[PDB]
Amino acid sequence: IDCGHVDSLVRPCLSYVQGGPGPSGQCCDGVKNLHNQARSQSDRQSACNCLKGIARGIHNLNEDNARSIPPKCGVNLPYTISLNIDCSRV
Ligand SMILES: CCCCCCCCCCCCCC(=O)OC[C@@H](O)COP(=O)(O)OCC[N+](C)(C)C
Ligand SMILES: CCCCCCCCCCCCCC(=O)OC[C@@H](O)COP(=O)(O)OCC[N+](C)(C)C
Repeated sequence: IDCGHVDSLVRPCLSYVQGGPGPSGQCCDGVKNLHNQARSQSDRQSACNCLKGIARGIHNLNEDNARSIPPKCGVNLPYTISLNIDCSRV
């Protein structure tokens, strides 16, 4: 999957991952859309690598807030996410 596209889907989550109120509906929709598009193993792994690279470039990233996005947005994942998630097993 294209990192530019991934970036566009989650861009609305920025304010929240930086400590602001949220997650907004636009953030959740982007995440749901990404979840709906990254289906094959390659795409999940690709999307994972992308998000980890994007997250590492955010100043004052709040990992606690970023981690709670899936559960707060209603997207159930069989695991917890973090900056050190192994993308080869997602
Ligand atoms: C399905 C699982 C979902 C996982 C949740 C993902 C959480 C992370 C989402 C973050 C999205 C926001 C990223 C972004 O779009 O960047 C916004 C930028 O303004 C951040 O700054 P940079 O890209 O580093 O730009 C450089 C800024 N400078 C020039 C001031 C240093
Ligand atoms: C929090 C700090 C920021 C770092 C950002 C890293 C987060 C990376 C998140 C990657 C998410 C991968 C994309 C995705 O949406 O996939 C979700 C799946 O892994 C979960 O769906 P399931 O079908 O339950 O997957 C289980 C495997 N199956 C398909 C064989 C059943």
